[PDB]
Amino acid sequence: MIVLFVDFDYFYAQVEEVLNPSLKGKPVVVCVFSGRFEDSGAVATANYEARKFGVKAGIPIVEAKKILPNAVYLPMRKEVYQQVSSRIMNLLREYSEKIEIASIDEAYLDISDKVRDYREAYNLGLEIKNKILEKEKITVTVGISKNKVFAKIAADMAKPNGIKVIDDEEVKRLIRELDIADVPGIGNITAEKLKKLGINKLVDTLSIEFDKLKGMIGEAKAKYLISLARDEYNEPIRTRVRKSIGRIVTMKRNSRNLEEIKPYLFRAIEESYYKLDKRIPKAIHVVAVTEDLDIVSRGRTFPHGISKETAYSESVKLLQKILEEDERKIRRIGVRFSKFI
DNA sequence: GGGGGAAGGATTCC
DNA sequence: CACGGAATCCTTCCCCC
Ligand SMILES: Nc1nc2c(ncn2[C@H]2C[C@H](O)[C@@H](COP(=O)(O)OP(=O)(O)OP(=O)(O)O)O2)c(=O)[nH]1
Ligand SMILES: [Ca+2]
Ligand SMILES: [Ca+2]
Ligand SMILES: [Ca+2]
Repeated sequence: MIVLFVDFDYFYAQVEEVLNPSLKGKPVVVCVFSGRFEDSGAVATANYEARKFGVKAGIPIVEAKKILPNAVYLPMRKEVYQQVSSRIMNLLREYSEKIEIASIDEAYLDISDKVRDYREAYNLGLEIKNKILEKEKITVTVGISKNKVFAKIAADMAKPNGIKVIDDEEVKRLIRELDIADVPGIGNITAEKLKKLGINKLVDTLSIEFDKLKGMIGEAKAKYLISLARDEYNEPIRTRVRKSIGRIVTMKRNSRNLEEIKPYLFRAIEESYYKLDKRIPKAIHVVAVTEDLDIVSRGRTFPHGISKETAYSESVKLLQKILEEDERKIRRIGVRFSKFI
């Protein structure tokens, strides 16, 4: 089995660049302005010119300007990036039917029944990078190996604008020398939990007693890490289907006042319903980011679809249920619709 | 003992 | 200061064969 993984470079910023080539070369930071104050917000992402100086995704815009006061700060435009992604995903289908669209900017292609080895795969990769650059003008990174996880790491290592082949031999080197925290799915919190067990490489998970591992990071993670370490991990390329759609917005100021929170919640419901596109959800969740940046939610599943009118009415009750069970002030509020009909 | 679902929380960035 | 979207997993609670 041969898996090919494509991941677009600094995608959002790169898109802003394609839509305005004069940006090429300058540091570009795509931002999400909350509207709390002049420059309040966070960095969506930034091109490498800016990333080399510490401006990455997540930090406050304000902190970005303290580092690169003269970089180009553009507001984030999801819709556009969304349509640019789609177009690219379509070129990929022109290489395989078995394709899993993992996110807005990466996909796994099953090319096992279309190539005979890795040198011929390395070739199909260069082919794809070129077809994407020529058509949409976007540079991507390609990762190639036996399963999805290893293909992603290959990419992770070749970024940016690269292509790497992690073959069966190297898979052996990696399971030994690979830093466990560099494995897709191991975040800082799962990364630290594994330290307390003295696990620094995939191989270490083999020598610890399952029930202990299983009781430190949960059954799923554990079996996942083990199969990888044992070289017997091999999940298939699945055609993913959206199971959720929603929107969360930030308010001008924290509050626990129902009437001054509703407007944000209703707008979230409107943009939400517009994106459903013919789809009818049976479950709705009201999500709230409290003041100490802690997330809370309250949902309801219906035996039928939810009309926009029932959405408005029901979300208000769930918000009320939130302000009643939680004493904290609310910073961000939104809605999420699921269990589509 | 345990299927199956729903709900609220936790974690990754896949 | 610290935005935003969505998948997957964990745990407790329920209902009940
Ligand atoms: N709003 C927001 N968007 C994010 C965040 N992180 C990632 N994104 C979006 C914008 C990125 O362009 C897009 C693709 O994410 P990637 O992890 O692949 O990062 P990117 O492609 O930007 O750089 P990369 O070449 O992969 O190192 O995901 C975030 O924290 N907030
Ligand atoms: Ca990317
Ligand atoms: Ca990506
Ligand atoms: Ca990591």
